[PDB]
Amino acid sequence: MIKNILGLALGTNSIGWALVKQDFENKQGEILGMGSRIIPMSQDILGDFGKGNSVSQTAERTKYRSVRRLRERFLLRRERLHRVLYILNFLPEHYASQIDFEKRLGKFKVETEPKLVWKNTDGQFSFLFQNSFNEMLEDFKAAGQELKIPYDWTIYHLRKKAISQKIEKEELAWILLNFNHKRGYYQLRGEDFEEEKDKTFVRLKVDRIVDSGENVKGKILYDVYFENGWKYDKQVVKTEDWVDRTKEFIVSESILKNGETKRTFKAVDSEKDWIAIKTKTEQEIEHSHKTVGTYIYETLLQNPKQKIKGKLVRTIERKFYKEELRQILEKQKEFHQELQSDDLYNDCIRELYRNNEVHQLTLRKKDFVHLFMEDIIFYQRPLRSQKSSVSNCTLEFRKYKGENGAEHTQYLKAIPKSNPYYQEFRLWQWIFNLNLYTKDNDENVTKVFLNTTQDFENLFEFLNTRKEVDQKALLKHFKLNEKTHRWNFVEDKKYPCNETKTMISSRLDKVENISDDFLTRDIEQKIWHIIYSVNDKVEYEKALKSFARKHHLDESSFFEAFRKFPPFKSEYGSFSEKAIKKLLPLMRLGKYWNYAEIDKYSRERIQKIITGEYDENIKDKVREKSVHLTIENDFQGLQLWLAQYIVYGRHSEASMIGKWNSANDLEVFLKDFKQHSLRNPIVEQVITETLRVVKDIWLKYGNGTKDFFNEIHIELGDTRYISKYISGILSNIVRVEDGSDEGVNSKNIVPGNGKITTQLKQDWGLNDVWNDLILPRFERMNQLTNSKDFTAWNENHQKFLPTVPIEFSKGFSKKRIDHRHHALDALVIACATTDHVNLLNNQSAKSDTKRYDLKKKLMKFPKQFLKPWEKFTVDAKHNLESIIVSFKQNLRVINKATNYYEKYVEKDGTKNKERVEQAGTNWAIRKPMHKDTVSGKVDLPWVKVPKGKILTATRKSLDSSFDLKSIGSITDTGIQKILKNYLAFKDGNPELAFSPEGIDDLNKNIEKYNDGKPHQPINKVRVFELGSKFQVGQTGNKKGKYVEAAKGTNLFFAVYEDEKGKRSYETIPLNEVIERQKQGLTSVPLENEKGSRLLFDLSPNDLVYVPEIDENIDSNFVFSNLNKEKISRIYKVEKTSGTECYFVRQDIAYLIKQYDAKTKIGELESQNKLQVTMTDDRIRITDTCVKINCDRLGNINFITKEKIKQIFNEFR
Amino acid sequence: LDKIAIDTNILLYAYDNRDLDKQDRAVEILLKKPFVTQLVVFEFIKVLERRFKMDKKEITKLTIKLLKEVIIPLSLHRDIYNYSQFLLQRYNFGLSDILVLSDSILNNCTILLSEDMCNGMIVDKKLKIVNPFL
DNA sequence: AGACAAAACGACGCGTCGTTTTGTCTCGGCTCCCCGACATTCTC
Ligand SMILES: [Mg+2]
Repeated sequence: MIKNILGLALGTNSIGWALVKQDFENKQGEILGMGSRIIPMSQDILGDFGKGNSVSQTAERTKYRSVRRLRERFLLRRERLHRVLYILNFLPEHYASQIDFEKRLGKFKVETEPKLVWKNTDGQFSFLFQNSFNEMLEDFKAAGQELKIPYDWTIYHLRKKAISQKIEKEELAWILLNFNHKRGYYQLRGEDFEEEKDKTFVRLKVDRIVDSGENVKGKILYDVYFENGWKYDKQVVKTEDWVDRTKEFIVSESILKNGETKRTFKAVDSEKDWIAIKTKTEQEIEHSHKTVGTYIYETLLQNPKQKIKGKLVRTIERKFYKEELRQILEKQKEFHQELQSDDLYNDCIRELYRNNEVHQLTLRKKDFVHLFMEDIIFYQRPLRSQKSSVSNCTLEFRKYKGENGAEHTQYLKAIPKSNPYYQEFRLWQWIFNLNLYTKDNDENVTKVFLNTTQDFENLFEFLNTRKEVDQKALLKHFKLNEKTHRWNFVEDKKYPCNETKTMISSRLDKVENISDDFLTRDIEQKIWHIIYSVNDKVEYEKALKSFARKHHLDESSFFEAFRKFPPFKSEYGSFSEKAIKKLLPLMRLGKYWNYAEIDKYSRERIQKIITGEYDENIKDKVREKSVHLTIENDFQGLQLWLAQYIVYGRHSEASMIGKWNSANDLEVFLKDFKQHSLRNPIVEQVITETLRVVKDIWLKYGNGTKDFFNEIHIELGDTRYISKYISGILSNIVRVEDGSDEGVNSKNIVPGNGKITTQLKQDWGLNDVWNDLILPRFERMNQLTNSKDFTAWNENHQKFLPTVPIEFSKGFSKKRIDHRHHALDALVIACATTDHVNLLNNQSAKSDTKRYDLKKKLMKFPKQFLKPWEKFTVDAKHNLESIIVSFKQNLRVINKATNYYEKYVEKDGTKNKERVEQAGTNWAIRKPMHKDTVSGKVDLPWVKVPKGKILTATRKSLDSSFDLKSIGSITDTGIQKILKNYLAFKDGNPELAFSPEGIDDLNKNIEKYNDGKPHQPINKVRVFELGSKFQVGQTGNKKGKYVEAAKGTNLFFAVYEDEKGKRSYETIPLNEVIERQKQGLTSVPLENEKGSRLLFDLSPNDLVYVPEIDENIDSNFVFSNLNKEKISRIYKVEKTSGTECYFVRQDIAYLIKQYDAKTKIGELESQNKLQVTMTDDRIRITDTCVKINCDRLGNINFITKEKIKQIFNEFR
Repeated sequence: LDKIAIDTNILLYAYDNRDLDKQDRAVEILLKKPFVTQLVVFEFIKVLERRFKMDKKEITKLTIKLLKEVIIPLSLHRDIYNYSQFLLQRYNFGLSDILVLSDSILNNCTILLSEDMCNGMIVDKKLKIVNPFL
């Protein structure tokens, strides 16, 4: 009669758990436990995952990893360039002096930043290439622009000069490094598209719009004409923005089968779309008919104020850089003998690949050009193999014994669907699946046209020659037509018909000059393996030519036949090749069927079936179904189901049902759970924490014994993903092994719905206990706003009801503003029996009498529900006003990470490339160390700086938000003067003054506002701020980068006390936390500089008790008699800064009204969190709070005598 | 620039006679006002009471005199125990030696002096051990 | 009367509790693996 009930309510980040011990029959019962577990993440994620925008920190970590990896690969390229050029004796003496070539191969010596051209002598810097500089000045003078130009402009003059003249070796090394800097866009696959590939960015003018007579939506659509004689493919309605409008389009032209250009159009905007910019710059480079370096040099000659980097050339095809570098190297090659000395070439090859003699042998046949271009600079690695991530066959396994003496199973990767084996399998499955019907009588016309084996033989031979069939072709195969018959499948749908073999047949037909028998099983499977394995252009054409050589076919039309084969779609079947190959013989019929091709085991099972003898591997259902399989010849035309069983002896996947016996099974299941095994991280975290919580409640309340949970009720209240998964997982514990409970979920698992819970909460007065509990918050807001609009009196109940004004009722719910609503939901779910859910889900009775018994058993006389026990409501009050909310914490600062790297190791007298593990210790920081924006330190005489703070300046765009106060915050005084003059000139209106047009006007007339003095244009200015910014690092130039602490990284707040008694506070930032945890110490120092002993540390989501003003809590403890006044004085930390700590009462989830700077009102002021209590005393929490510790079930943990014994009982 | 710490050995060789050279080098080492731990003074007291059977009054007078004039005591760092456990994983030393190195390190000492404890061995790449009598 | 102890003056001057307001790295191309849901056929 007594039943233990676990009710669970599942939210986005909330688990509401309740455990109750019920006698419904005797109208008794009591709550044993209730609680709510909360996983903190900001409401940004809550509003984002509904729509989806990179909602994963894993993705952000991956993005940072990829950016870093690209950075080190650029570094490695430059590094190999240093090594090779130093071998070639090309780097200058002053430069190469400061690169290590012995221990750090090619790296700069530490704390040095050399530049290739700027030679430093006695603290002065001088240019190195004076003659080329003078030549470029002569070129500019011939162009007649100026005579004062930057020295570092010489690179483009040299790049133009390298095309057709001799330059010194140092400039060539400089040019090579510059090319390494700027590589260009490039797609790995390539696969050059349609030969025209028009894709031409053009600017066209609309001439006229003739009303096309296409009256659509009460308006006749117009066509568009262009000066070149072209018509816009689409029509237009808006006349005003299309007449004589200089529009720029991206257009694609394709030569149609008729012999005319099938031209397309696509509106695109320059300087705003990446494709348009890329195409326009590419066309400007080509139309100039010269290398991009010379194009840049000419554009800099004509407009010497041109911004190259990021403005003129942003992104161009890698082919441009490749051709330019090739021309440079080849034309420098005939002048420099160092580029022909094969001694030096072998020296470089040995230096770069000393441990790879194969690669040396390869590149000994090349020259310097191939090494520099194809190997060092433009070397792009291929994509990593995802083959190891391919799924596994569910039937075929393999077992082997390792070095540990255990017997573990490898797996068989599934078959690619493009494999002809799986093609023939799908075709056979369909052929057994096909059945014809007539249109007239809708009768089963089968068994007349396809009854004998010859008919199916002809059907299969017919289906082999095509790739995909329709209604028409399948009907016409049998001479039937549309008007009388239907084929039981979707009438207008096409179904796969072995595309692989048929398309191979077409390509082998086009080559000709061969006998019409070269296409067999062996050849088809081979060429499929070649065309599937080698997905790389040059390798693929090699393989095709080699196939055309080995097999006696001409390699003049066959490669043309197969060079433009569209690659296979990435998809794999449910089974592996071994399983499919084993299964194929049984689905065979007629001539393609034979008993000889069936393996030993399946033939033995066939003999056992036909004989009728008794085997343990054969079930009664088998002979029940295989009664017609009297003779071995009956093993023809067997479908997937029968053949699958006969091969593997299992009636498909019958599942394992399973039964967990103790908490050990659950905890093992939790230990073996794999990351990223579900839809998204949110539901995975929810499920994992739910499993942890149920394990904890099992241990605490039933001590892991068998069948302690009589029943589990589950509910959620997008999120539907966990509705079935959690029920399936938890079915193991409340299942019954007697055989009555069989199915996907245990019959004890009883999901509900919102209707039941809301009808209950209304009918139980639970809404009343809830609003009585929440009313004091609304009373506080009423007294804060000095109104009476937040509480509404009622006479039907004669009390004040919570309410909100309509202007603050944007998205209000009374229920979502607390955390123990989850506990309410769990409790109401738990007490809802299967009778309740059946009654409220199948209220339609068809007869009053049949469901009247449930009414009398459950309804009060159908008005309200009768109490599970008389004390239910007040007991619920007592329970819910006595709940601690437990908040999960993420204080990961450092953790261990293992690094594996390929390297050549000497074993058994041979160098072998194997994977080495990193030596020494190396930690991984698990928090973003600081913010992305980087500022530089400045010293301003006209600003007074307080001690302990510094001035940091960052560049910002001069825009409309620059008013007088902000204009006074630019570090430049002359810029301040000019901007003041301009702002005064525009009547003190930055919006008109600092519009882009206004910025242009100021730039054109800079004399008018600089007191007549000349000055360079202004678009960005360095604004300075006064505060506390710390250096990013200490090496090189990282000591000049000043940043701010990242969001959510002030994780520890130290509270110390001095001998007399005052409390001192400190906010300890993540840096010294990092090196303290690295030195094995505690996160926070245990004493401050004054020597005050540390009371304790606070972290976000911590819990403290704030005692009354009269209580003296010094050595209280005694945290078992937590009554309601004690529990209402529990505050959770929210954030921390300086010496300030902000708290929110632990039972608050959402503030009824947030803070808006206009009305200047809020539940907890501006910060939405208070440094003090909400109650009338308004006492600083940090001066009297005492830290506490709760478990997952929210039970306080404190020192006891058993604990003090066990501390060193464990060590004894 | 360096912060010199010392161990019980230097004081013990300073006090004894039969090792005139050791006593000498110890007394010059005390001239540079080398820093000391509170531990090192504690084992100094213990060894004077056990090995040398000196009475309590004279022992306390001598330790007060030395702490006032010759050696400079260093505060007992509160992280001495966690940090001593840190070196326990990587270093093979008696636990008292691990504590003396822990408190020397946590007080920004760079060089420690003693006969024992693996001459010339750098501890956590921040402290060195030098046998000075050699 | 002497000469020490400390209160008083100064403009100056910088710190300090309590709250509010402000600022916070951005976009492009693809490839290939896995999973989820929803439709049809087929076996049990
Ligand atoms: Mg010792």
